[PDB]
Amino acid sequence: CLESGTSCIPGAQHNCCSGVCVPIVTIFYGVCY
Repeated sequence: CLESGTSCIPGAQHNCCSGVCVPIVTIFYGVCY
């Protein structure tokens, strides 16, 4: 899983450990919470 601070794509497969993807740039690019 993508750990806290690892980048994810909101709306896409955000395999974050918390599952939470925080949109940083926009809802198109973010980081795992």
